[PDB]
Order: sequence, then structure tokens, then C-alpha cells
Amino acid sequence: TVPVALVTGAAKRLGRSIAEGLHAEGYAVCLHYHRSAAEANALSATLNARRPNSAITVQADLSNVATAPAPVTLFTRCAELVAACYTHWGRCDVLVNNASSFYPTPLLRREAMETATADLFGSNAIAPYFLIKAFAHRVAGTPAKHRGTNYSIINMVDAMTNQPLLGYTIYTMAKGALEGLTRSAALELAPLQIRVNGVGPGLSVLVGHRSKVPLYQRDSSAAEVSDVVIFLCSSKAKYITGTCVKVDGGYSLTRA
Amino acid sequence: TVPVALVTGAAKRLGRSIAEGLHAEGYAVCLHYHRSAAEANALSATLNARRPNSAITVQADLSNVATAPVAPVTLFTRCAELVAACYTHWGRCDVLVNNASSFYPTPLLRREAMETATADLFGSNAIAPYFLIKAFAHRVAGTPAKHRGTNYSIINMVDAMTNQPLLGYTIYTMAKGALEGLTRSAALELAPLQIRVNGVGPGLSVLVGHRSKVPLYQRDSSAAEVSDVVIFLCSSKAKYITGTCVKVDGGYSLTRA
Amino acid sequence: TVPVALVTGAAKRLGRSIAEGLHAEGYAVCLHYHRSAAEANALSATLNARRPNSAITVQADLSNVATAPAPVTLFTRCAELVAACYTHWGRCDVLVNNASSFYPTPLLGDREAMETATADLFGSNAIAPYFLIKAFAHRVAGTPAKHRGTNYSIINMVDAMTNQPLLGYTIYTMAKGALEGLTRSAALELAPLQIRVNGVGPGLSVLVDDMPPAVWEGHRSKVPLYQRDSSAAEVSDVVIFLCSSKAKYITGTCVKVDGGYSLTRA
Amino acid sequence: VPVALVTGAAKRLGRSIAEGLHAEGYAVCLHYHRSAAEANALSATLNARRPNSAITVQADLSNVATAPAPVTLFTRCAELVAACYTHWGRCDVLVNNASSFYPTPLLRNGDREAMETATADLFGSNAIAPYFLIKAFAHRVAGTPAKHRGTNYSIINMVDAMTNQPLLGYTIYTMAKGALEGLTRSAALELAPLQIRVNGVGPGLSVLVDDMPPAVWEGHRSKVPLYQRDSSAAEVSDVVIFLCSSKAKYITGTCVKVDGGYSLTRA
Ligand SMILES: NC(=O)c1ccc[n+]([C@@H]2O[C@H](COP(=O)([O-])OP(=O)(O)OC[C@H]3O[C@@H](n4cnc5c(N)ncnc54)[C@H](OP(=O)(O)O)[C@@H]3O)[C@@H](O)[C@H]2O)c1
Ligand SMILES: NC(=O)c1ccc[n+]([C@@H]2O[C@H](COP(=O)([O-])OP(=O)(O)OC[C@H]3O[C@@H](n4cnc5c(N)ncnc54)[C@H](OP(=O)(O)O)[C@@H]3O)[C@@H](O)[C@H]2O)c1
Ligand SMILES: NC(=O)c1ccc[n+]([C@@H]2O[C@H](COP(=O)([O-])OP(=O)(O)OC[C@H]3O[C@@H](n4cnc5c(N)ncnc54)[C@H](OP(=O)(O)O)[C@@H]3O)[C@@H](O)[C@H]2O)c1
Ligand SMILES: NC(=O)c1ccc[n+]([C@@H]2O[C@H](COP(=O)([O-])OP(=O)(O)OC[C@H]3O[C@@H](n4cnc5c(N)ncnc54)[C@H](OP(=O)(O)O)[C@@H]3O)[C@@H](O)[C@H]2O)c1
Ligand SMILES: C[C@H](O)[C@H](O)[C@H]1CNc2nc(N)[nH]c(=O)c2N1
Ligand SMILES: C[C@H](O)[C@H](O)[C@H]1CNc2nc(N)[nH]c(=O)c2N1
Ligand SMILES: C[C@H](O)[C@H](O)[C@H]1CNc2nc(N)[nH]c(=O)c2N1
Ligand SMILES: C[C@H](O)[C@H](O)[C@H]1CNc2nc(N)[nH]c(=O)c2N1
Repeated sequence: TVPVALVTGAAKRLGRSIAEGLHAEGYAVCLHYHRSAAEANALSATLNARRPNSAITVQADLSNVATAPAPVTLFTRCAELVAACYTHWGRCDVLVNNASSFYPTPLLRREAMETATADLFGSNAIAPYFLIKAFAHRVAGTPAKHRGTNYSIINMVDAMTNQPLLGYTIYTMAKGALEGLTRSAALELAPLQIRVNGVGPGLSVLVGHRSKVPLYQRDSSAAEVSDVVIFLCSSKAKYITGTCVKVDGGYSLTRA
Repeated sequence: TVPVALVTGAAKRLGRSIAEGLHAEGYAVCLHYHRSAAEANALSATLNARRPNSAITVQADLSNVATAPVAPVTLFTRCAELVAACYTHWGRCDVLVNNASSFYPTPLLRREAMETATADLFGSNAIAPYFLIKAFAHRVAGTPAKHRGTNYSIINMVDAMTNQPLLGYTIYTMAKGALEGLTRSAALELAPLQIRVNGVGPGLSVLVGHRSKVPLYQRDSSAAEVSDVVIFLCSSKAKYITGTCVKVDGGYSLTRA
Repeated sequence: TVPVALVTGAAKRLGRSIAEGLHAEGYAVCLHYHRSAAEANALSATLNARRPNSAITVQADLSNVATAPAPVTLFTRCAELVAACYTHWGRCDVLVNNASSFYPTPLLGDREAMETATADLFGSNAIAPYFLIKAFAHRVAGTPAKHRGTNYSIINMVDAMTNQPLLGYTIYTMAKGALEGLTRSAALELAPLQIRVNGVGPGLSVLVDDMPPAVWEGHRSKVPLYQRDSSAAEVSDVVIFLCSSKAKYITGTCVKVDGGYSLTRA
Repeated sequence: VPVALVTGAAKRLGRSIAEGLHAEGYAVCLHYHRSAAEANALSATLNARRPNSAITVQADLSNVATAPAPVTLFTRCAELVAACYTHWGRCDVLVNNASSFYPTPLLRNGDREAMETATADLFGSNAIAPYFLIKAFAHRVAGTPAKHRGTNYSIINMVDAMTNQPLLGYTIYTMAKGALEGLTRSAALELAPLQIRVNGVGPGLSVLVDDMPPAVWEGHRSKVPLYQRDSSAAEVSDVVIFLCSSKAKYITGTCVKVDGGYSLTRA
């Protein structure tokens, strides 16, 4: 049986490493992207060349706004992502909510606050919520005998949000909501055997900071984070649910 | 000097107790409300009868949506207008208590009812408090240092039990999680202005059963049992506390199924 | 109608401030001390001059070791502290586990060093508070309900910063973690007796300054709120509040009093 | 061939941890206190599958002095780590799994020896011994020339996912696990320069002891949201093995719950 993984923001960096890792374990991967069409398509080509029909790409703005084709809502866009997996392969075993906007929203210095609120909250929290809902709906609608044996949802949280990055309030708030989603979905979906966990990087694949990380005095590589994601999705982690695992080299143990 | 407190959702229950307690300590109180006009106005009459010009009421839907003029009005604007009402009337705003909150189910397992739920639950519990804190801070920043108050305090009403989620209340739980994040982020960012930001998280308070599950007293709490903690955090005796959430839950979060 | 408070390590700094604040609220205070007899006795004199028979002092090494009189165990010494309140005033309403040893135990005539550090650091910060709470609770349980006080409150002095460990203080950090557990465990088990158990965790308070000024100033400057360590009152007022009847629904919780220091990262 | 030292390795989780590390290629030093027969049988099985891949060492990890000047807990702990170096010339992984667990009620409704031994036993096995073991483990790595050091040092502390929602009447045990969490963070920070990772794994309900009426047993496991059952030993041990693998080399100072969502419940 070939399981299917939907990974949002899979075009590069961590999402790509997650997609690659899942692919190496035998998963067919649906690579979501927003603006990185070229990178998403190149990654799909590479995976499909290794194993035919093992990758596809889907475009979607995960910001909490309506888009043009009656306007299309974020929920619809989200359901369409999950549906794309079912239409193409007939299944969706894993969902990795990785796509994320990250930029300042200083409390102390228009409609710029409007798009920021919708973009930061949508990608990091509201979209994951709808995606999880669509994912669960498809599992519930599948007759028990036909269901997969290892449903796993991973939310990409942030090991450092409890020690907030100055000026990033909305982003920090959204990761906070993502943690809540992880616990609430883990509890509510347990009866369907759908595990919901979080993985929270500290500093990874930086585009100074490095020297502050206790372990190795550097930010992590993409694999150092993605291997943890892959492990949580494996059958060896079947009793883990509702938990967030930090992958930060001891950074959250530091103080100013 | 008579300090001013803005309390959202002040018409009844915890909010009213918070408004009353602050009032008893000498604060002039701006009582925010959404649909409880009668209650808000009655509370205002009581406080003003006790001490003239010590209370006012301001209406606002804190849901993350555009309303119609009384161009559409955004939640930010409505939030800035709440803080501005304090400055216009009394020339100051020392304390902000983000208490207003919608709470109802959003089950993952069973269309336009989803969009209003998202905007309502997230707006009242998280987005509105963000904009309110922003407006509050901007007013403080724009005040010349020599004229600023000596005890700025913002309290976010969180929830002691959200880490042990109520089945079927996902959006609400997520919003409180966001509110916790706002508490920490605002406490860090606003420290230079000496604006403290803390949280108070009830377990079971003034239930309209679960009661017997509370380790301490085997009952839900009274409004005062929660409001007194809020008032204390607002006091100069709590001036070194910031970015922390205090549970007022009688040990309920220490339980397991 | 005068309540009694037992405060360990009450001779100076935070403990003194806690004892003074409880005294100002009308409590009679049993001031525990280990090595600071002179300071403890002076504090007692002050309090008793303000209000006769409102203060006493008891000496006790709270390290997890047997002392000389069969040898006396820590538990016995602990029970003896609580008993001292009952013998003198017939009651014990509040217990503040404040006494605490704090020095390095780096991981990277010597057997005596590691052996006494473990007992001292763990005893003062965790084992003694455990036995003191046990003693305190037994006295409440053995009191007929009609005579019991209406506001029993135990406060454990934790540390807002132990989750971001101070390099080289492992045993101390371990003991404070044990103290957090004691707070939650005692809060749950003692709820039926209406004995509230809470923690107060300072960040940097009345910071010891045996170091260059730039270094000392470097440390306080890291605190987001005020860029300074706190005063003793800034911590003690929170303790006093948690002990008051207005905090009677709060139990099993640890309150940070750190000016946002725990929100920082390197 | 890397070496793992696993305390309380004779049965249950420790056995499974020892077996899993063994299946990954580790030589395993199986520590035990009272389960000699079980430890030796486990060693026999491992050595039969791969010669010289297992040894056993006995030690009371309670915070008391033993019979030889009396022997201290620290010495006993240093001796465990040393036994790995003496036999195989290395110690790459340490799993602090041994743990005593029994009630210490605050209220009652010979005597002194039980209180004194409970404190030392519960605290020693769950916290003080792990401390001394980590210290011994670290001293050995520091004394090894960088050129001879292993490339994946990993320490795992077996914590408890449910201690924050205390088991009524288990105060000392709960206190010791809290200390263990502290040790995990403190050691992770201090040993980071030597590339020694220190993490925790905290079970919820695992291979639940069933010395009670079946319905009471069904009742407890049914409180667990995922699967409505306690976990298998492998379900916990596989997570330990994963954290010890090179795939987890950027993870340190973190405690991972393996509780099927139990800590998410409320009464
Ligand atoms: N790297 C780190 O040090 C770090 C630290 C802590 C947490 N994290 C978390 O780990 C995850 C991955 O980190 P990363 O650094 O790889 O992320 P990233 O490079 O910052 O962004 C990942 C992808 O998110 C997508 N995205 C952004 N806004 C979107 C929107 N409005 N709608 C749909 N997609 C959107 C983008 O896709 P397109 O390019 O196609 O437009 C982007 O490529 C994120 O959730 C992040 O919060 C990362
Ligand atoms: N009581 C508890 O057991 C409990 C437990 C945990 C946490 N809390 C938290 O403590 C706080 C107070 O609790 P409570 O029980 O007193 O609250 P509540 O009775 O449920 O509601 C408080 C007020 O919030 C206002 N509100 C709701 N939706 C709004 C919106 N869309 N826009 C503007 N205002 C809105 C309402 O004002 P109007 O009536 O004027 O329309 C309502 O009166 C809340 O934040 C709650 O989350 C309470
Ligand atoms: N100050 C801070 O920045 C800070 C930060 C975090 C937490 N805290 C916590 O707050 C509490 C009070 O802080 P502090 O700075 O005021 O404490 P402190 O000055 O360091 O010491 C408090 C007292 O504890 C007593 N003590 C130490 N070891 C003892 C033992 N073996 N047996 C009996 N008594 C012992 C000593 O009494 P004698 O002098 O009579 O011998 C000492 O005066 C402590 O629990 C501390 O851990 C303080
Ligand atoms: N099973 C669970 O549901 C559960 C839940 C939460 C956490 N945990 C943690 O996971 C770990 C393993 O759990 P488990 O249930 O497998 O443990 P266990 O069966 O209860 O005991 C493991 C071993 O610890 C050793 N031990 C006890 N006291 C000792 C002492 N004084 N000195 C030296 N060794 C001592 C014993 O070895 P000998 O038999 O040779 O004497 C015992 O077999 C423990 O740390 C436990 O706290 C388990
Ligand atoms: C620089 C920053 O602190 C850190 O490396 C993280 C924070 N969270 C992130 N989140 C997103 N979406 N993208 C990033 O690059 C990061 N970087
Ligand atoms: C009913 C629930 O158990 C609990 O009593 C709290 C949770 N959060 C709440 N939040 C709001 N806004 N209103 C409420 O009545 C409650 N009730
Ligand atoms: C020095 C350190 O950073 C911090 O201020 C605290 C930690 N805990 C303490 N605990 C005790 N007993 N005494 C102290 O002075 C302190 N100092
Ligand atoms: C019985 C309890 O609920 C839980 O399953 C755990 C707690 N910690 C434990 N610790 C040890 N050492 N052994 C055990 O069997 C357990 N069981």
C-alpha cells in the first residue's frame, strides 16, 4: 500500500526537506505551494523521475481571505487541497501543516494590518484548522474497513515563541493558536486514530544568531528537523499524540 | 489622580465583577458591551450614583468583521475608538481588561455559519485584544513621559483549562492560545513603556455536575474569586509581575480523566 | 482571631520581607533561621516591640541530614518547627517555604563535598518543605473541624528561571523542580482540608553583587521590565496576596514575579 | 560498535529499551537491582544473537551508602559507567530508566525507617542516581581525547507525562520526576559543548500493572483518548531509540510525551 502525504509550503527549505523525507520513506506526496511554482514543479519532477506518479503540486493562498474564481473562501481552498489527494490517489494519510508567513507586526512603530492579520493568522493557524477539518471529514466518510492504518497530522510550531521575538506579535499569536489546534485536534480525532502532533524548530536553515545555540553553536539543517517530522509520522510513533517536540539544540533553555 | 480602566464585556458575570472591583478601588470605568445595553447602562447608573462621572458605556462588536457606520468600519478602528472614548472623556486609560469573549462549539466531526464563528470566536478572544492593546500602547507612547501614568496594566482573561481541551471547542481553544501568546509578546514589547501585560485564567466560574470535579471546594468559583485576582494584578503591589498567566481554578487543571 | 505564619529562612532578604509583610497584615510570625541568629533575633525584637508576643524564632538546619540531640532526623526537626507554633500560639495558618541553599554543582575531603551539597540543596529546597507540609497538614487534620482556621495557605518559593537553567547549578535546579511538583501534589491532596498550596517564583531579586559593577549592571539590564532586579517587597507583596482570603480559589499554581525575564532568549 | 548503559533493564520498558538499542547494533550494559534472574536471562538472549553484546551489573541506586569504608551512591554510579569502559572501552548512550514507584501519602487517614528509606529510594532512583550517572558519563567523555570521542552521545531520562496532573498520594515520586525534568534541562545546557544530548521520554500509561479487578483495569486504560488503552513497551522504547539515533542529533533538553493524549484529559 502506498500512503499519501499532503505537505503545505513544500517548495523549499523545511517543507521541501519534509516532502523529500516522506518520499524517501515511500510516500506519494502532494506538494502545496503559494508563490513558488517553479521550485514546486522542479521538486515534483525530481520525485516523479525517481518513482512515477509519486508527486503532484497544488497552488493555494492559505491567507484568511476570499479569492477570485462567487468568491472562493479559505475553507473551500483547504478542502480542495485535501480533495486533490483523494481525486488523484484515492487517499490522504498524512498532513503536514508547514506553510507559514513570518514578518514583523510591531506594537510600537492601514489595510496593511488587514492583510498581515489575515496572512499570518491564515497560514499559521486558520488554514491548518480547515485542512485538519477537511482531512478528518475524509477519514470519517471512509468506511472503517477501507481506512488507512496510520493517519498522522504534523503542525510546524516554534520552539521559541514562549520567548517572543520582539515585534512579531501576530506571528507569535498564530503559533500559539497552532499549539492549541494540535491539542484540541489530537483529543477530538483520537477516536478515528488520527494522531496530531507538533514539531517546533528553534533556528533552522538561516537565510550572530547561530553562536547563541547551545548545541553546535549553529542553526539546524533541514534534515535535522524533517527527520523528526518523518519519525512522528512513522508507525513507531503510533502512541504519540497531542505533543509538540522541540528541535532547537537547547536554544529555548537560554536566557538573555 | 483618578485612574481609568477599560473593561470589555463588562455588563455581566466576570466583567461586571471586574468593573465593580476596579471601581471600588477608585478607578473610573469604561464599561464595554455588545448586546447587553440594558445591563451595561444599569451598571453605569449604579457606579455613577456612587461617584459622579466614574462610569461610561461604549458599544462594540469585537468580532473580526466589517460593520456599518453609526466605507465599512474595521475591527481595528472600532478598537481604537474604544480606547479613544476613554481619552476623550477622562483624558487617560491606565488599565485594560480584555474580558469580552464568545464561547460555543465548533466541532471538527459532526458554511456561512463557519465564517462568522471563526471571526467571532477569534475576534473577541484574540484579534480584538491585539488591536485594543495596540491602541492602548499608541496612546501611552504619544503621551509625553512627564504626563504618563505610573501604573499601566493590561489583563487578558485566559482559561486555565485550555491545555486540557473541552471536546468540540477547537476554535475557542485556539483563540485562548493566541491570547496567551499576545500576553507574552505584548509584555515583552511594551516593557520599555512600563506597561505590564498579564493573564488571569479561570477554571470554572459562576456556572449558569462539572462542579464536583473541582478539587478545592468542589464548586465553581464566584465572580469575586476571579475579579479580586485581576484587581490585585492591576495594583502597584504587582508592579514587578509581567508576561505571566495566573490560574484561578481551584486545582481543576491538576485533574486527569 | 490572630493567625500564625511560619516562615523559614526569615532572617533576611526575601524571607524577612515576607515575615514583615505578614506581620503588617496582623499575623503572628514564627521566624525560622539556620545560621543567622543575630539577624533573626533582631527581627523578632522589632516585631515584638510593635506588637507584644507577635514573633518568635526557631533554629533548624533543614538539610536532609540527621543532627545530634538517637540522632534527630529532618522530619522530626520539621515537625518540631510546626509544633513550635502550636505550643506557643495554638495554631499555624500559613507556611512559607522560603529557606533555600544555592551554589554551584558543576557537572564538569571531596566525598563530603558532594554528599553535603546533595543533602543541603535538596533538603532546604525540597525535602524539608515536603516534611513541613506534612507536619502542617497533620496538625490541621487533627484539629476538630469547628476549631479549624478559615484560611490555610502554604507558599513555596520557586524560581521563575529554572526552565532556562543557570549554567552549573544542576542540583539546585533539580530541587526547585521537585518543589514545583510538591506544590501541585500537595495542592491536590490537601484540597479536601481547604489547605491551598501555591508557588511564587522570583526572577532576579535583591541580586547579590559580589562582582564587577558592569557585570552586575549587565545582568540586571537583561530584565525587560525596569532593567533591574526586584526589591524584596515586590516579591513579598505577591506572597502576602496569595495568603489573603481574596486568593482563596487559587491553588496549585506558581506565580512568576520576574519582570518578564523568562521571556528572554540568548 | 556503540555502547548503551540502561538502568533497570531487566523487564518492562527497560527491557524493551535494551532490546531496541540492541537491534540497532548497540552493545548493552543491563543494570539491575533485584531482578538478577531476569537480567541474566536477557543478557543470555542478547549474547546468543551477537557474542559479547551484553553484560549485567547490579546496583542499588537508592541515595544510601552500601556495604563495601561504606560505598556511596556516587561511587556506585561511577562504577556503572566504568563497567562499560572496562569491558568495551566506551559509553555512548545512557538511559536513566530505573525507578521506584509507590505511595507517600501526606495524610495517614518501623515508622521512621520507612520514611527515611522511601525518601532515599524514590529520590535516588528517579533523580539523584541519574544525576551522578550523568556526571560520571560526562567526566568519561571529557577525559577522552577529542580524537577518540564517539560521534553520537545521547542521554535519555525516563520522565512521566502525567506528573503535572499528580497521582493522588504519590508526592515524593512526583517530586523526583520533577527533579528529573530539571536535570534534563540543566544537563542538556551544561553538556552541549561536549555534544552530549540530554532528553526525556515520558510515558502516560504503559504496560499497566494489572493487579486489580479487570473492570478497574479496563476503567483506567479506557481514560486514554488514543486507543483507550495503555501502551506497549515497544510504543515507548521506539521513541527512546529514535532520540538516540543520529537522526535526532539537533534535539536536546526536551521531554517527549508518549501518552496517547492522556495529559490532555481533565476530570
Ligand atoms: N526556519 C526556521 O528557523 C523556523 C523556526 C521556527 C519555526 N519554523 C516553522 O517551520 C515551518 C517551515 O519553516 P521555513 O523556514 O521552511 O518556512 P518559510 O521558508 O518561511 O516558508 C515556507 C512556505 O510557506 C509558504 N507560505 C507563506 N505564506 C503563505 C500563504 N499566505 N499561503 C500559502 N503559503 C504560504 C510559502 O510558500 P511559497 O514560497 O510557495 O509562496 C513558503 O515557501 C514554518 O511553519 C515555520 O514557522 C521555522
Ligand atoms: N466563566 C467561566 O467558567 C470561564 C472559564 C474560563 C475562562 N473564562 C474567561 O473569562 C472571561 C469572562 O468569562 P464570562 O463567563 O464572564 O464571559 P461570558 O459571560 O461568556 O461573556 C462575556 C461577555 O463577552 C461579550 N462578548 C461575547 N462575544 C462578543 C463579541 N462578538 N463582541 C463583543 N463582545 C462580545 C458579551 O457581551 P454582551 O453581553 O454585551 O453582548 C458577554 O457578556 C472570558 O474571556 C472567558 O473566556 C470564563
Ligand atoms: N533572590 C533571587 O534573585 C531569587 C531568585 C529565584 C528564586 N529565589 C527564591 O526565593 C527564596 C528567597 O530568596 P533569597 O534570595 O531571599 O534567599 P537567600 O538569601 O539566598 O537565603 C534564604 C535563607 O535560606 C536559609 N537556608 C539556606 N540553606 C538552609 C538550610 N540548609 N537549612 C535551613 N535554612 C537554610 C538561610 O538562612 P540563614 O541565614 O539563617 O542560615 C538563608 O538566609 C529562595 O527560596 C530562593 O530560591 C530567589
Ligand atoms: N509503566 C508506566 O505506565 C510508566 C508511566 C510513566 C513513567 N514511567 C517511567 O518509565 C520508566 C520505566 O517504567 P517501568 O514501568 O518499566 O518501570 P518499573 O517496571 O516500575 O521499574 C523499572 C526498574 O527500576 C528498577 N529500580 C527500582 N528502584 C530501584 C533502585 N532503588 N535502585 C536501582 N534500580 C531500581 C527496578 O529494577 P530491579 O527489578 O532489578 O530491582 C525495576 O525493574 C520509569 O522511569 C517510570 O517512572 C512508566
Ligand atoms: C529568524 C527567526 O527567528 C527564526 O529562524 C525562525 C522563526 N520562525 C520562522 N517562521 C517562518 N515562517 N519562516 C522562518 O524563516 C522562520 N524563522
Ligand atoms: C463551560 C466551560 O466549562 C467553562 O465553565 C468556561 C470556559 N470558557 C468560557 N469562556 C467564555 N467566554 N464564556 C464561558 O462561559 C466560559 N465557560
Ligand atoms: C543569582 C541568580 O541569578 C538568581 O538571582 C537567584 C536564584 N535563586 C536563588 N536562591 C537563593 N536561595 N538565593 C539567591 O540569592 C538566589 N538567586
Ligand atoms: C500507575 C501509574 O498510573 C502509571 O502507569 C506509572 C507511573 N510511574 C511509574 N513508575 C514506575 N517506576 N513504574 C510504573 O509502573 C509506573 N506506572
